[PDB]
Amino acid sequence: EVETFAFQAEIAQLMSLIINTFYSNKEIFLRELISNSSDALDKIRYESLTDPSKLDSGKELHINLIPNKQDRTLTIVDTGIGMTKADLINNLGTIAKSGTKAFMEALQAGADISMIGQFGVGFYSAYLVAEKVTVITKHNDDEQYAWESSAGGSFTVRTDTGEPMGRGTKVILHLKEDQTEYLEERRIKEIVKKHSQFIGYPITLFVEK
Ligand SMILES: CC1(C)C(=O)Nc2ccc(Br)cc21
Repeated sequence: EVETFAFQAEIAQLMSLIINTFYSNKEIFLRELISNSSDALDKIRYESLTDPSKLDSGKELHINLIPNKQDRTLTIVDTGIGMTKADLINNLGTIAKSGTKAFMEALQAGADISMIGQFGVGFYSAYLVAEKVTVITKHNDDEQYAWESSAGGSFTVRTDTGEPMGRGTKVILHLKEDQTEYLEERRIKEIVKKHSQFIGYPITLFVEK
């Protein structure tokens, strides 16, 4: 059972700008997704300070980066607070309508795409490098769901029958053919060191056979 939704017009416009604008500094997508994971880990940590049972779904707070050259995917896994189905539908827990408005005003006022995270819509920078994005998520108060979009104005949501997650979010980037450098270990390491050196959770870069 798969539900198909239209993006709000402003979000579809944001996605088309990210996909169509000539902009060489694509590597910032990874900083933005790691920052989002850190924010989600902060949220479950704060909740756990007054209710330790919030971590019954997993005590470890971490970020894993998993490249797969055979599938041409880069997956960012975190054990943060996760998202409910309602969160997924509501622009993956963001205030994307107002954030997009502020971002596009900044772009015509000097700013560049790399500042996207300052407007709360950094997730969508995934489309700098991915032709399709799948988001698997599990929040303590809901079931496990899969969100997916190849842009083009729509996204899908379905209950996820895949591997149970416990709690958190997996962002699966199905990379564009010409963006496979982001599967190479030395390139990922360079980006993490350059942009994510102060993230307060362990970031483990998995290696491949
Ligand atoms: C914003 C979004 C979708 C992301 O890009 N990464 C991540 C991690 C945890 C949660 Br909850 C939500 C997210």
